[PDB]
Amino acid sequence: SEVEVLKALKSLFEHHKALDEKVRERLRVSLERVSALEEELAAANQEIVALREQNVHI
Amino acid sequence: SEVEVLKALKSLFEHHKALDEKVRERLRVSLERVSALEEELAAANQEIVALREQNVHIQ
Amino acid sequence: SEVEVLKALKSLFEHHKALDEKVRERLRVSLERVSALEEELAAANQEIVALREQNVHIQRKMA
Amino acid sequence: SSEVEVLKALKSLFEHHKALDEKVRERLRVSLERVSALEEELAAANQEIVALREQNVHIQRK
Repeated sequence: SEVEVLKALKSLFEHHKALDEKVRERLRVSLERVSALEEELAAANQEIVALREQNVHI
Repeated sequence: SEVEVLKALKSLFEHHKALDEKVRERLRVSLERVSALEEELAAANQEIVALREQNVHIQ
Repeated sequence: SEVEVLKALKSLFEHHKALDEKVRERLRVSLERVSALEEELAAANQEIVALREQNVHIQRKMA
Repeated sequence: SSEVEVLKALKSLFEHHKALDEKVRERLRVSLERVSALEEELAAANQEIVALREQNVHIQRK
């Protein structure tokens, strides 16, 4: 039936669209996490140097 | 025609499947990178408090 | 692109519908025409029988 | 539903539409030819009516 097939197709496309957004939502959150962690790790490694050199002085 | 509509519909489905797989792999790679960075940061923070502990004693 | 293909499909369906209706109408007109003609032909054949029966009657009278 | 199943349904929908279409178009073909055939038969019957009517009036006077 026409209406039946058309319904099933629009159903599929919407199901696909929602899953796709879900994955791009996870991907987005992940790539933000990499940048945040790179920045934190940079600061941590700078702190390790300062603390090490402080101990050799003190 | 009937053929052109069927062709376009099949092409659409194929493209979506392939694109989804491509995005998911990008995601898999990124999640692994997050995991690696988390481990590195945990190691760095462990070293930091260890260094702070040494300082406490020297002081 | 999903939206355009669904519109294309709906349009094909509506086109098929319109064309089916046109041909169906042609068929209805032609079947009615056949029916009118079969009616006229049946009546003509009845007149032929009546005339042949009348001419048999006349020839009996004569013989 | 799955993509394969929906496409199979669609392909089925199309093939069935044409099955009924070309059968309607064929009914129309036979019917148009039937109209022509009946026009010839009716013309022949009217001619026979004329011949018989003429013969009828004649033998009546004979």
